Amino acid sequence: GGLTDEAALSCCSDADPSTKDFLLQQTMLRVKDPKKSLDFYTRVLGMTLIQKCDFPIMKFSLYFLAYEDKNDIPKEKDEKIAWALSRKATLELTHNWGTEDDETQSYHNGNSDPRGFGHIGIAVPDVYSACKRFEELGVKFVKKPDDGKMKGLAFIQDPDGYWIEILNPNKMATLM
Amino acid sequence: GGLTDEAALSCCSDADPSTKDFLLQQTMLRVKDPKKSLDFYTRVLGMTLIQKCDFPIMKFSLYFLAYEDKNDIPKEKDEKIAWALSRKATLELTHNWGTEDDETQSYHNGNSDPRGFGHIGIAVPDVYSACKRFEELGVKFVKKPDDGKMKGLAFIQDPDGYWIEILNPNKMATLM
Ligand SMILES: COc1c(/C=C/C(=O)c2ccc(O)cc2)ccc(O)c1O
Ligand SMILES: COc1c(/C=C/C(=O)c2ccc(O)cc2)ccc(O)c1O
Ligand SMILES: [Zn+2]
Ligand SMILES: [Zn+2]
Repeated sequence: GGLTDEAALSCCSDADPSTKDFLLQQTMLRVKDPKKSLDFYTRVLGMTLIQKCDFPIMKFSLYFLAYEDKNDIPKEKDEKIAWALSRKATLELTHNWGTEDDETQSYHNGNSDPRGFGHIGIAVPDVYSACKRFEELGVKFVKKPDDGKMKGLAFIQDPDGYWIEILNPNKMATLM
Repeated sequence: GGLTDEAALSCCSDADPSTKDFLLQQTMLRVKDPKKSLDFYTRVLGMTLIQKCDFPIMKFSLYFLAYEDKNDIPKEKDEKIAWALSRKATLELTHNWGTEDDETQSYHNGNSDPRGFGHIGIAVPDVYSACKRFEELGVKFVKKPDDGKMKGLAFIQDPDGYWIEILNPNKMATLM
C-alpha cells in the first residue's frame, strides 16, 4: 500500500552543507525538429531562449529555454553562459542533427511501455483560460481540464509528443 | 548542420502577456523504490521533501523534492500543497505501488532506444569536490568529471538509473 508519511520522512536526511548552494538547473529532452520546438515553447508557452550551444564534431545542438525576462540575458557571450547555466528550472532541448529529415525517427515520451520520465509541468494562474488559448493555437491535448477524473488539471503535448501538465497550484487541494 | 543562432532566434516569438506568470514547476520521474529514491535525493543531493500525496484508488504516491529550506514549508495541509506546487524547479517522483517488490520490473532512463528524456541537471559550485563526495558515498557514475572530452562535466545515476548531470555554471565558459 505505499509508504506512510512517517516512513517516507524517515528515509529523508537533512541537507549536507556540501550541497548548500546546489540548484535544480535543467531538464533535458531530445527534440526531432528545433524549429517546431522553439516555436511552441516560445510562442505557445511563453518561454525565452536564453542560450544555444553547437557541437560541430558530435553533430548536435543544445537550446536552453526558461521563464526569464530577455532583458536580463547578459549581453556578453561568456557571462551569458554562466548566467544561463545558473538559472533554476531551464528546459534543455537537444537536437541531434538530421533527425528532422528522418521519416523513420521519433522520440518516445516515456508514458507508454517502456515507461520512465512522465512529464514537465507549468504552474499557471488559470488552467481553463490557458487551455482555451492552447485550443485556439491548435495545440494537441492528452487531457483537457474537464476530461477524466481530475477536473481542473490539463496535459498538453509538445511537437515531439512530450507531455506537459498545466496546473494551478491554488486550485490543487480544493479537489479530490 | 542544425540551425544558426540567427535562424534559431527567428523561430522564437515574444511571450504573450497571458503567459507572463507561468513557471516551470516540475519534472516527473517514475521511481521503482521510493525509499531508495528519497535517501538519494535528500542525503546525496541535499534536496528537501516538500510534499507527499497518496492516491489509494490509483495505487500510487507522489513525492515532490526541491532545493527549499524545510523551515519554509507550511504547517497547514492546504497551504502546504499550494506552496509546494507553486515552487519552481521541483522533482516529482511517482511510486506505482508494488514495483519495489517486483524483481522483473525496472523503469527506462530515456538514454537508449526508445530515446527521449535524457537527464536532469544540478548546478554545483565545484564539480570536482562534489564528485569526490559522491564517490565517498558510492554513487554510481555515468561519466566522471575527467573521463571523455567534456572535462569538468559529470553524470551520475539515481537508484532507478536516471542520469543526472553535475555542472559548474562558472567554469563552463570553455565548452560549446
Ligand atoms: C498524475 O498525477 C498528478 C496529480 C494528481 C492529483 C490529483 O488528481 C489531485 C486531486 C485533488 C487535489 O486537491 C490535488 C490533486 C497532481 C499533480 C501532479 O503534478 C501529478 O503529476
Ligand atoms: C545535454 O546536456 C549538456 C551537454 C551534453 C552532454 C551529453 O549529452 C553527454 C552524454 C553522455 C556522456 O557520457 C557525455 C556527454 C553538454 C553541456 C551541457 O551544459 C549540458 O547541459
Ligand atoms: Zn544537460
Ligand atoms: Zn505532475
